[PDB]
Amino acid sequence: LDPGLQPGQFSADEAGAQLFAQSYQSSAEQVLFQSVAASWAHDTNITAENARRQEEAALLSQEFAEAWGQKAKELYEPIWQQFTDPQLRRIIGAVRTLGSANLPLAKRQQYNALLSQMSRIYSTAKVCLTCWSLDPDLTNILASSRSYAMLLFAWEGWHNAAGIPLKPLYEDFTALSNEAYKQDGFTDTGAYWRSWYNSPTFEDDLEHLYQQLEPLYLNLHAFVRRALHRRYGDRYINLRGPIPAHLLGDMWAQSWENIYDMVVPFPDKPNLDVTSTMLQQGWQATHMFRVAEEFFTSLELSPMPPEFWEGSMLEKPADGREVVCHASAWDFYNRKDFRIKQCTRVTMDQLSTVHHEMGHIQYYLQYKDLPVSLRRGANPGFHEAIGDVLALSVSTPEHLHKIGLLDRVTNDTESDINYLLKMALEKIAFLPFGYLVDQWRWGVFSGRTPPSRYNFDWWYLRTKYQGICPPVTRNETHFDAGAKFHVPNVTPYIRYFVSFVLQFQFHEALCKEAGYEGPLHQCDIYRSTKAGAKLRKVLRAGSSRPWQEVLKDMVGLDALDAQPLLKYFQLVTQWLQEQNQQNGEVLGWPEYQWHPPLPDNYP
Ligand SMILES: C[C@H](N[C@H](C(=O)O)[C@@H]1CCCN1C(=O)c1ccc(C(=O)O)cc1)C(=O)N1CCC[C@H]1C(=O)O
Ligand SMILES: *[C@@H]1O[C@H](CO[C@@H]2O[C@@H](C)[C@@H](O)[C@@H](O)[C@@H]2O)[C@@H](O)[C@H](O)[C@H]1NC(C)=O
Ligand SMILES: *[C@@H]1O[C@H](CO)[C@@H](O)[C@H](O)[C@H]1NC(C)=O
Ligand SMILES: *[C@@H]1O[C@H](CO)[C@@H](O)[C@H](O)[C@H]1NC(C)=O
Ligand SMILES: [Cl-]
Ligand SMILES: [Zn+2]
Repeated sequence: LDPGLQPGQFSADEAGAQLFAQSYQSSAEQVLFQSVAASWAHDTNITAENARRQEEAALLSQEFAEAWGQKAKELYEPIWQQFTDPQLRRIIGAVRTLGSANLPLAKRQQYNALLSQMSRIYSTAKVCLTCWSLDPDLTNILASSRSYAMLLFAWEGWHNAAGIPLKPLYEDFTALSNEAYKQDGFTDTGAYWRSWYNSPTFEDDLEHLYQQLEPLYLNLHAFVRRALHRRYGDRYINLRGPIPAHLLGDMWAQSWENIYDMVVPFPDKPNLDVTSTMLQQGWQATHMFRVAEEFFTSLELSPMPPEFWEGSMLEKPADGREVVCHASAWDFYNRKDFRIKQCTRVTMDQLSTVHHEMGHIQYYLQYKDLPVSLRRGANPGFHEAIGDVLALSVSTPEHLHKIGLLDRVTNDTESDINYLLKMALEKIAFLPFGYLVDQWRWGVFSGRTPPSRYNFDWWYLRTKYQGICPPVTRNETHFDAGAKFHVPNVTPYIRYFVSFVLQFQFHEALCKEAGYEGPLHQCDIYRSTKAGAKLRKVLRAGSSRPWQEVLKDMVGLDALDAQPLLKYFQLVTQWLQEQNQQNGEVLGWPEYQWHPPLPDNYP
C-alpha cells in the first residue's frame, strides 16, 4: 500500500476522530476508484488478465481496510460508542469492521479469486446442442416460448450449466466470508448484512410485512395457475399443487409480466405491453436511456453527465467479447465518472430496468458531494427503490400515451384491471422471491444450511414462498440457487423485498406532494417539480441520517408499511378474489409434493 494512503497520527477522542474520518474518506476515494475501475474493465471484457487485475485491486483495497481499521481499533475501540455526533459514530463503526481484510494474505487471495471465478462461470455459461447464452437467448425463450419442452430445455440447461460447477466454489467462499466477518464480532456474514438496516426487530418486521402481502400473492398465483392449466393441460399443471418453475416467463419465476399475453382478461383492449410499438417505431437502447433521463430532468433532478454517455456500455458488444450482461450501475467514487453496463434489448420490461439502473445513477449524482462513507442509500432498499418509483409513473397508460407508445385508452374498468393485473405480475409476483433469497443465504451463512442441504433448503423455500416446483428431479449435485446472478455475484437480496414495498410508500407520498388526487395507480409525477424536490432531499442525504428519520420526513412514517402497496392494487385484489371464488380455486398448494412428469421423448 502506497504510504500516502496509510493513516497518520490522530488524537484518541472525538475531535481527533473527526480528523481521522476526513483523512480516511479522502484516501478511500482513490482506493475505491482503482477497484471499481478494474471491475469495470473485467465486467465489460472478461479475460484471465482482467481477472488478475481486479484481484490486485481487491488486494490493495484490503490492505487499505486493514491499515485504517486497525488504526480505528487502536484509537477509538473503547470510546466510539460514546461519541455524541451520531454520524461520526457510524463512520467510525464502519471503519473498525475490516471484513475480508481480517483474512491473512493467502486467504485474501483465495477469497478474491473465488469472486472472480464465480463471476466468470455465471456470465460465461451456455446451453448447447451453436450455444445459447442467458442473455438474450435463454431470456427470450423463457419470456416468449409457449412450448413446454422448449421452456424445460432452457430452464434445465441453464440451471445445470450455471449451478453445478458453482457449488464447490460457493462452499469455499461461504467459509472464508464467515471467517472474515466473525473477527469483526458478527455471528456470521448474514448478521453483518442485516446490520445495515440498523433495526433490532428487522426479521420480525419483514415477517410481519410478508403476512400482510401473502393473500395478494396467493390470489394472483391461483389465477395464473388456472390460465396455465388451460394452456398446458392437467398432466403438467396441478390446480392444487405448485406451478412448474419454467412456465412463468422468467428463468427464476421472479416476475410474471412476460406471460401477460396468456392471462390478460380483456385481450381485445389496447395491448399494455408496448414492446411491439417500440420495435415498429425503431426504438434503440440510446432512446430508452434518453427517455428515462428526461423523466428525471422533468423533476428537476440531474441529467446524465457527458462521462456517462461517453463511458457507458448500453448494448451487448458485437465484436466477439465476453461481458457480464446483467444490467448494473457504477459509481467510480471520483465525483465525475458514473456509468451503466446493460445489454439493452428493446422491450417494455427492459425500459423498466433502464429506469431502475438510472435511479442508482441519480442517487450517485445527488450525493457525490458527501464524504465517501455517506455515499450510500439511507439503507440499501432506498437505492433499489429510486428508479422503480419513476417507472411506476412511466408505466401508466396515460404516460405511455404522452410518450407516443399507446393511442389513448378509454378510462374503463376493463382497461384498469388489465393494467393493475400487468402491474401485479411485475410487482406482486416478485414479493415471495424477494423475501426468500436471503432467507436461504442467511441459513447458509449461519450454518443451518450446510452444503449437503443447499438444494433441499432452496426448493423448500421456493415451494413455501413462491408455490413453484422444479419441473425435473433435482438432487444435491444441483445448486439451483447458484443459477441466480446475485448468489455467485454475492449481492444481498433483501434490499429488493424492502424496495418493492418502499417504492409504493414513495409513490404515494410523491403523488400527494404533486397535488394529484385520482386513484394512486393512475398517478404520474412527470414534470412535478415539488415531487422532484421532495425526492431530491432523500437522494442528497445519502446515509448521513438514519433511514427511519429520512423516511419520516418524506412519507410521514418511520417504518416500512405495506398499506400504500395494498391501496395501489385494491381493485385488482378484489377482482382476483372474485375470479378465484367463481372458479372454485384452492388458494395455495396443499399438494406440496407434486411435480410434473417429463414430456415424451425428452430431450
Ligand atoms: C437488473 C438489476 N441488476 C442489479 C441492480 O441494479 O440492482 C445490479 C446487479 C446487482 C447489483 N446491481 C447494481 O446495479 C448495483 C450497483 C451498485 C449498487 C450500490 O451502489 O450499492 C447497488 C446496485 C437487478 O438485479 N434487479 C432489479 C430488481 C430485481 C433485481 C433482479 O433482477 O433480480
Ligand atoms: C378515470 O375514471 C375515474 C372514475 O371512474 C372510475 O375508474 C374508471 C377506471 C372506471 O372503471 C369507472 O367505472 C370507475 O368508477 C377517475 O377517478 C379518474 O381520475 C379517471 N382517470 C383518468 C386519468 O382519466
Ligand atoms: C480486453 O482486455 C484484454 C486484456 O486482457 C485485451 O484483449 C483487450 O485490451 C480488451 N478488449 C477490448 C475491446 O477492450
Ligand atoms: C443427480 O441427478 C443427475 C441427473 O438426473 C444424476 O446423473 C446424478 O446421479 C445425481 N447426483 C446424485 C448424487 O444422484
Ligand atoms: Cl441488503
Ligand atoms: Zn438495483
